[PDB]
Amino acid sequence: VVDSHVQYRLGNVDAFQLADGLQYIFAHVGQLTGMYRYKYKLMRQIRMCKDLKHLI
Amino acid sequence: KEDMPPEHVRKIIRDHDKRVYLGALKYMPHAVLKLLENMPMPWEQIRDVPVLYHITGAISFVNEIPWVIEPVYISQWGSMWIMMRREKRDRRHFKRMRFPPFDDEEPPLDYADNILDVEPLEAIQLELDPEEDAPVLDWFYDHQPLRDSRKYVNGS
Amino acid sequence: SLFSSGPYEKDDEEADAIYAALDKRMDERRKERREQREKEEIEKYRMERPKIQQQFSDLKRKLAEVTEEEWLSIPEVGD
Amino acid sequence: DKSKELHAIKERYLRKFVFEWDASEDTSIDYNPLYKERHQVQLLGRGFIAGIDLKQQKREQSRFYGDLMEKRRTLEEKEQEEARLRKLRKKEAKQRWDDRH
RNA sequence: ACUCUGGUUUCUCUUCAGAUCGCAUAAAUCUUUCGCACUAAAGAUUUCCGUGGAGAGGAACAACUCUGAGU
Repeated sequence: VVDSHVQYRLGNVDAFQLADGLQYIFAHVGQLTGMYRYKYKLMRQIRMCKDLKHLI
Repeated sequence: KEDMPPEHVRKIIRDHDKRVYLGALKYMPHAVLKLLENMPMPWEQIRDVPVLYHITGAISFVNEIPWVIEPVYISQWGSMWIMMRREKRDRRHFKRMRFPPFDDEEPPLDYADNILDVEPLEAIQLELDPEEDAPVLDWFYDHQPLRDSRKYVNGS
Repeated sequence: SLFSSGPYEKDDEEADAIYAALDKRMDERRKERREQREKEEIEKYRMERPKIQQQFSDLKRKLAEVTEEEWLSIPEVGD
Repeated sequence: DKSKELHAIKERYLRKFVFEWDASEDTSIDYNPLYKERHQVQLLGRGFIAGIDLKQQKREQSRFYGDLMEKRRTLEEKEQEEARLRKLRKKEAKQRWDDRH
């Protein structure tokens, strides 16, 4: 998240690109980050995010 | 106590009894949670926050809490919705930024070197027509809209 | 703990005391009710299920009243 | 659907980290026509479901209330609505002209 | 129609709080239940995220609009 924000602050990407990247990060935590293996319950949250994507 | 110049914490974290450091390291998940919950909104370019930092630089919490007025927040996010839809309709070749920003082992960027003097390109603020949005165009896109106005909010 | 031993001095002791005080202050949020419930729960658990050592302590203490001459008199199971 | 219904009558009286849900977990698989095709809300022709594009909702709406207005509105009311629509469409066309590829 | 309290803002401490303490929503543990438990329900405890009420203390600038009382 912080790296996306610093990337926006440098000016490489647009603010729309920043917001879309944040949405992708928060909707693809399992893919971008290996969280589910260490805590199984976390998987539920992941599905929430994907469901929310399907909602939006 | 009183707030100190931001250069002091900058120098401390630049330069770096291990018991104090180790004990400070314990509360790191609070640091993560407070950093993430104070995350800037899409309509903000810079969001200055009060920060409680360890004297040794071992940790730094974002002190404040994201207090937002519910109708103003919902209206701002509705304007964001409109602007996002307009931009996605405009840009056929929208390019998502690299999923893993920066190198896997790229040293972290120094804020005082390449972020401090760079001004933001723009925000996602929706353009407000002065004839209809007259009462709100003055503060619709502030970090905290009416924080300094005594009439509309209780206070600081 | 990975830091069980190391450069421990008066400043380290002060830091540990401060952080322990902070932890105690954090636990003060529900300390009274939590400790009351813990005491009640452990009391009822011990009352309901007694440890086998507790059950045999009565016979253990009643077993103290025995002469050392009788200990040599304990037979085998050959009869 | 009728076999689904009669069946319904009878029935009542007689690891792996899965990121995406399975389609068998779906509900709303109805047999009654009253429940499959549910008559959507037409909020007097002036209310719209949140999120969806307003123009799409206007295009795909039932147009019942438009007929009701064109039948009930007087001539002066028709002129008023026509003028308002003219101005709004002028503003929309100006916005579209500004927003061009 | 003339007098007199109760001021507001902010910081901190203490205590109560079953109030949607929160128009939001997590984690852990134990028991129970049928499967054979991220992809599962029930019951209970606890910890975090942060509130409301009351009181006390600190300091900031306002002192009679209002609430009234004394007329």
